Amino acid sequence: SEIVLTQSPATLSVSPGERATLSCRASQSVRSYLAWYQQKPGQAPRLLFSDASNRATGIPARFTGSGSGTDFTLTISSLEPEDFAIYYCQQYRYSPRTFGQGTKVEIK
Amino acid sequence: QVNLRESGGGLVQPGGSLRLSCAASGFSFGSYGMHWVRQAPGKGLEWVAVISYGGGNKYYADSVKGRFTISRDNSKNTLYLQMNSLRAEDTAVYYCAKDARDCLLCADWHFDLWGRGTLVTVSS
Amino acid sequence: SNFMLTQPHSASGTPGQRVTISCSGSSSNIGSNTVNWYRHLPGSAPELLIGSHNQRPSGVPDRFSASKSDTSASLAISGLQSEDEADYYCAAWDDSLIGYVFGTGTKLTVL
Amino acid sequence: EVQLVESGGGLVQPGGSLRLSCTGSGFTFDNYAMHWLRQVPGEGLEWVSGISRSSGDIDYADSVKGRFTISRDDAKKTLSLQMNSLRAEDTAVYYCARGGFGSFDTWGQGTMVTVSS
Amino acid sequence: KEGYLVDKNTGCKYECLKLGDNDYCLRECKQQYGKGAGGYCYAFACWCTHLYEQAIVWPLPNKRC
Repeated sequence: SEIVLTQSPATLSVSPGERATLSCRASQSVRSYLAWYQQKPGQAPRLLFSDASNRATGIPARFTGSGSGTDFTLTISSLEPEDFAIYYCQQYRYSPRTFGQGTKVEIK
Repeated sequence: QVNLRESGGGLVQPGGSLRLSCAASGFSFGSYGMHWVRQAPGKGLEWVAVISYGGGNKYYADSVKGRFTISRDNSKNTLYLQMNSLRAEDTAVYYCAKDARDCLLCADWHFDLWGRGTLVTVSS
Repeated sequence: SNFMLTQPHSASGTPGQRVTISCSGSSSNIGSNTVNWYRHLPGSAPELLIGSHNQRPSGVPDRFSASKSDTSASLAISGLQSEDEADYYCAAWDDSLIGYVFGTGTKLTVL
Repeated sequence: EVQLVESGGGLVQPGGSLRLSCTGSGFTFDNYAMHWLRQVPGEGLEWVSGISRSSGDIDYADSVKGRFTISRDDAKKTLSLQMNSLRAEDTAVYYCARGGFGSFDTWGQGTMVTVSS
Repeated sequence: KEGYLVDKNTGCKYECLKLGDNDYCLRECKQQYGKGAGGYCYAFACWCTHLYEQAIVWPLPNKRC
């Protein structure tokens, strides 16, 4: 039935200043209708990207979204401490709108 | 057999309010969006407001926004302009005009029917 | 002063002859969108002379010709009558601001 | 800044009902579609329900259809969710969110709803 | 002509909930663009159809949402 979103890896253990590459794969093409959200511990999700690559306001340059079709990625060039959170992708080509299970980026 | 007629015009002090009416006859009222246009003394025409054929959507001139509210009764075949927080700059003659058709946001706007006009004056 | 299309302050003519009224504008109104012509007989209802491109039912004597080149448009009145003297306006939709722009107006006088 | 504040959460038994509210500030409330989403603690996100401008278009996740009712009061700048016939698996944090034309561009801090015997 | 409905005041799209056939989009599209207009929900925005060629649709050159 509904579109399943697979996020990998499930967990990413990393140090500040490093680089993180998160992957989101859709079971079939959602073209470019893919959003990225950040959720910090004890906080609500925060929109990062829409239309897969477009940046929401106030999102730092170190964040970039890319991809199309079934494969999308979120890249953080140099992790700041505030960058440590759970990250979700979400498709809107089709109904129902669905989310990935999330990737947690946490300390080693 | 077809005309628009304005009423409700008069003299009013600043800060006060007025309601202008436009009675439509001879044509189908609800099939066409309607406009208010005004001519100030010593000046030319200025477009005031527009309302959609069904009364759902309305656009205003930046000058009148929040002060002026355009409405319509398609059952009574009349148009209404509510002028609130009136200013001396709002002194003018007001005409109700009829849009040639139903597209609100379109670049082809032209008004093929006008009324007698009513005189709204605002003095110190 | 709101933005307005620019017309001459006045135009003059002789009966049974021809007079032209000019409407000047810029891209994003004329050279983008169509131009309309109204005539306002002082004291009465303004009338639609021309629009998109031309011209009305009813008072369409011809006599009234709509011409447009790029940023400049013009209305031609032929077979002038004493009854023809009225303020004459041009109007065009401007593309930004998004809205309906009126000319400064031109008073015609028949001699 | 654009803010959303949820209320009305709490603990109820199975079969019970709750009414959640969300109040918006920092934007013209009536100019946006509004949504409810949820998150099972420790788990992912799930869209729950939504309502367009002027209440003209309304929809629900399949799992809550017939049980949940969404509404808005533009005058009060509020969004509401009537939750009936509650189930254990409805237990989750409920978020109020502003619509982003496919996405959800602003989120409240959420309110906990617990369905437990 | 066809295109996304746009709020003339804010420059932004009209959001819808039910993809495809959508009576909300339908009515808003006709009201804005006229009785002949059609409309449906595509990627959660109202997409109007059968518009007059001069109809103004999204995006507004000047105004982002």
